[PDB]
Amino acid sequence: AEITASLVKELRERTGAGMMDCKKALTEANGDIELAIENMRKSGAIKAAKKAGNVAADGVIKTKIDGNYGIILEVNCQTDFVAKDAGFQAFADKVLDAAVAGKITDVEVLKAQFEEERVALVAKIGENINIRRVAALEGDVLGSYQHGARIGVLVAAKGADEELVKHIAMHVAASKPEFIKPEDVSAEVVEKEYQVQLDIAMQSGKPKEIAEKMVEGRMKKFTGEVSLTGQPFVMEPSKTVGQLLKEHNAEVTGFIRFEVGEGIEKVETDFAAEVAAMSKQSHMSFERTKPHVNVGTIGHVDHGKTTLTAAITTVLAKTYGGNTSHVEYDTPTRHYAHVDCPGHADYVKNMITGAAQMDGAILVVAATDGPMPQTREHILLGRQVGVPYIIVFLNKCDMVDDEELLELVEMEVRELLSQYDFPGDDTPIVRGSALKALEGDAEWEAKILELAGFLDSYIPEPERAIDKPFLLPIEDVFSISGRGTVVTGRVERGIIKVGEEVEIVGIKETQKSTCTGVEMFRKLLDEGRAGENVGVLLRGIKREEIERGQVLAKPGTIKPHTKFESEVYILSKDEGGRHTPFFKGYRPQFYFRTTDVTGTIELPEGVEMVMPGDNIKMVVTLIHPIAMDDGLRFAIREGGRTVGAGVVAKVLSGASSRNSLSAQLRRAANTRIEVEGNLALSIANDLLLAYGQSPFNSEAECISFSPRFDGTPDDFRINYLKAEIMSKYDDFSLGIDTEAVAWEKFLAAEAECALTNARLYRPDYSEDFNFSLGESCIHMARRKIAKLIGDVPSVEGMLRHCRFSGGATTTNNRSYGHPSFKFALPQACTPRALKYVLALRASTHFDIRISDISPFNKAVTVPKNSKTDRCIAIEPGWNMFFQLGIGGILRDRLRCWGIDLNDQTINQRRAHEGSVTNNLATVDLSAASDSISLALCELLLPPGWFEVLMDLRSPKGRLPDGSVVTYEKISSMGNGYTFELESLIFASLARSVCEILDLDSSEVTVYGDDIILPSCAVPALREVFKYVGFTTNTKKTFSEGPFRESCGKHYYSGVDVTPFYIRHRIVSPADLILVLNNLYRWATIDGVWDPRAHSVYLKYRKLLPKQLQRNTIPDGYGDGALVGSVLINPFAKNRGWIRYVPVITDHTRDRERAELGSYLYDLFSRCLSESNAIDQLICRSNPTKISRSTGKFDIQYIACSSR
RNA sequence: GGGUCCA
RNA sequence: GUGGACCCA
Ligand SMILES: [Ca+2]
Ligand SMILES: [Ca+2]
Repeated sequence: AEITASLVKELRERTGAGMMDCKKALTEANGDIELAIENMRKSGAIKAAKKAGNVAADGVIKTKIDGNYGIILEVNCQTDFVAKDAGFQAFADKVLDAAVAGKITDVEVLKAQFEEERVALVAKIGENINIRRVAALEGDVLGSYQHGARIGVLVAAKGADEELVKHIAMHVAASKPEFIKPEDVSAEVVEKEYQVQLDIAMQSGKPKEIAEKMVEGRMKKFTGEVSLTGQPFVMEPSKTVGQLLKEHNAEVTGFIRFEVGEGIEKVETDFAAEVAAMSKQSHMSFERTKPHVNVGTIGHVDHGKTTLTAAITTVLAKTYGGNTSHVEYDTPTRHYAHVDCPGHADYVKNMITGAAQMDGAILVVAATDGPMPQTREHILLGRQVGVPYIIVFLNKCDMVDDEELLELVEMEVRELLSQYDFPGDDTPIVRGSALKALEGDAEWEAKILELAGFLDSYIPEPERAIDKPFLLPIEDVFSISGRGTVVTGRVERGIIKVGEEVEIVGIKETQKSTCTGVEMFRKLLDEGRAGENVGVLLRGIKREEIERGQVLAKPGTIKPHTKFESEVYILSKDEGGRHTPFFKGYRPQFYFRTTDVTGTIELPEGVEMVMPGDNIKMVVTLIHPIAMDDGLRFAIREGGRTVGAGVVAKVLSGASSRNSLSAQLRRAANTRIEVEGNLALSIANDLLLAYGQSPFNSEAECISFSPRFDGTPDDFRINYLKAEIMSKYDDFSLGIDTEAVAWEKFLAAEAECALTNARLYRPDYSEDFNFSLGESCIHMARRKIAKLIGDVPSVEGMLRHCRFSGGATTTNNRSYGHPSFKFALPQACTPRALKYVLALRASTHFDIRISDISPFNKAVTVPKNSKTDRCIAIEPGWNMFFQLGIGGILRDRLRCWGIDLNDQTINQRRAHEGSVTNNLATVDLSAASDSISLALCELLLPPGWFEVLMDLRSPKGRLPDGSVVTYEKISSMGNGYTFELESLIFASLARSVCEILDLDSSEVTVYGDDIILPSCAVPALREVFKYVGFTTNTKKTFSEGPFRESCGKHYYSGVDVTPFYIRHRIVSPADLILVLNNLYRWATIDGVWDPRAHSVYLKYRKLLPKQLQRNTIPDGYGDGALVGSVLINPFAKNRGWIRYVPVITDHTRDRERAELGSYLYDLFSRCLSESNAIDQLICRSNPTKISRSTGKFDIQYIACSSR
């Protein structure tokens, strides 16, 4: 100690200056009050001056209204908590009134008039707070809306009332328009932007006034959008602001909007990789049951809470044991996850979103400065969110030469807490240092441990899920013949023993029952423990008195509620939520555990618009009861999509349309478009004409046209469309053609596998002279395969990958194709495969019944081209259960050769690269699946594998033609693994071609028989393929064009030239709407038409029912409606702030489901899943329902979004 | 149930 | 109307 401390808190409470910054300045005035302060005044600017080194990208915005002179101010700081402070408001409420009266529209004027208080402030706070900008709006009737404090707008109108300026101020806050009229545009900005585009599209070789009308149309919609005028009114997006305005009378001279910290770089901040770099700079010189406790550090930005967080880890490592960005560490007794609370809003989001709640906070203030004036906003954050327990660490105590002075800081931080109803008298407060503790100084290393001591004692052990009252969200209800009623779900809390009493509460009059049983797919047990996906048996309750969403809990544990208060976070745009604010009416659906449910909300006191990105307390009244108590998380669901998330805060008490319009559309949908002859052919031909190309003159050409592989990308795109568009059309009369050609083709693939099964058995040329590229490739192939695949199929994979999913089996048919029909009806099963079925049966109590026991499968003919059908095979369904088994273990393995079979997307970018680069080729094989002979599979696969594969295979075929085949091919499509098997066989083969050439095997990528690989291999690969069976289609394999195709995408020199197809005769408005959308998609570039096609589109649009010509949807919403603008759509019944648009569905009649098969299918899936801002967790998978498709259409209303 | 998609 | 992807109702 040096100077008396008692009258230092006097020197301080008069300023707000830091303790030690206030004591060492009283140690140079001899104990002089009014002098010690003056040393500080003229020294506090040496502080605020070394503040330019702190980015100030947070802050607030303000607006004042003097009859009709208005001013908008944006002074920013660098933290959430400061901008919502007591004193920071005071400075900007002040500096906003120096703008009103003394009308200032220069920024430098007040940035100096105040330049004192600004520095006398930061000394008080400690964050770089500069006034950032100001400007005023000169106009007649002007209004100003402010959205919280984050954003403020300024509107100067003319002829509009008290509402009309608020409202168009509210749109401005939402839609941030750069200009006011579609004409307020730098002739240059739109002169460069027209000349930048007028080449772009001329590049592809579009003709002048085509690229021109196209360019122009774009920079029409461009300026339309950025300009207030041509922006859909946000409170009625049917009409623009242009129309909103004029329609009334008025006109706005102009507007202003600032948003806090706009265009402020703000270099990013991590945490884990942040601490690890404070740790490492000094980090050099069984019992899994332990509870998991989340904590968060929350203090002043530079009271070094990043330093205290490091020590907690280097010193808890140096002692005891060993979502995104969150350091964790261990105690002998507990396991801790440590978050940082660097923003108030930001944290609240992560509390609601669920992506990091808190079991105890820890407040980090430095004794050098004591509590910061904004420290109340920290304790406040905790109070609001309700972090139950707050511990305090006093940092940098070494740097204090009087202990009496610490007793004085504690006193402060101890009272501040209790002002916010935190136990501030009995609240643990440690004195220590973080820097020192890193330096290896145990005198201070102890205080870190001490802190850890308090996490282990003060913060209470969070009640293990297992220990709370029983509760299982009902997912689906079955009526099982002689097992009564049964529900399936994941028991979320507690435990249920057989025999116990349960309530089924939720949507109707909370009912009760008693538990008859508990069972999984394998084990049937007598208790369901938390976290387990089970099925619960009930008695004395028909399965029609239970719905999904309902729960099932220990009686009185939980109760059905309708009205509650909450806090929700609304998903921003860039997180795929709304992109349009809502207001008073909002009427979304609330997803609870397992089902949506509708409700109205009521914004709190004084809000009236909400945007994507805002947290918000709101009050929610549901359509009907859900079982709920405080803490229950529920997502906000806007027909299909999640737009918001939110948690129940307090459970309160308990308090458009068009039928003969859907009727009109329904009637039309079911109408039948009708014309003379080949409507499809006609569209194709008029299209060719509209692009300047000789139309087809006979149906014979449509499927016999050869494209030219040169020409600008535009002379080609059409040529290619011309060649491919009609190719797949099943309706061509002109053909001596049949599906007998499909069989003949089938019969050849066999003659093929014949030769190659013999060829591949006889590698004894004569002597040892000559060597075959073929022979060696299968030799290299073999080894790669075996090192990748393994000895033989694990069971770990085998069982976790076997499933039913599909359609027709040998004993089921398309109608009974759904997996639950494979569980209900006994399934055939080849002899060789019987053991696996038994093995399955041997590991489950449920009857696994095998019907027939034959080696036979059914070959059939699905329509395809108009020149050939497709041959397929329907496998014995118990075979197919396991074929999908291994097919999925293969798919999974195949990912280490970087082949990823659920993403033809990677196989189609390389499609496109190879098309500019000309180094990758794309290969096409003809009948692939039909050519993979047994000989080949054996030679390449482990014998281990080649057996399971032999087992699971169907070996003989039975045809429609009554007869029989013994398969030469190891397998054909239809089989549950034939597709990965080709992938594997093909990839391996190709990589071995690569290795033989010093080529990089990384360059082989494969999907089915869509092979991509370095262009120089192709001739080797070709020669290999010829040898081992496969027959390579030169016409469609491209190792040198400007053109490559792969996985449905086609490219010419980087330009997308993928066409569209008219497969069937066009006859429904449904059918035609389709073609018109494929035409639309193929000739639009961001809603802007190529003139030449827009013509042919427009023409044919007229063939549809009037109502249906104007009923339009956005893209990515299917083909139940013409894609166009959904704001022009006159049927777009907006309803509760969310646009519902009607679309044509395929009308279906509901059908009886197989309760047991549906129920096994249910349990077998929960099994399957166990042995194998992001918040989708709150969204399960659907109850099995069945429906026969009828030939009629229906109209379904669905939810859409403006863009 | 719908559409692309490799067979 | 088998088998796979993927967006969609
Ligand atoms: Ca092919
Ligand atoms: Ca291909």
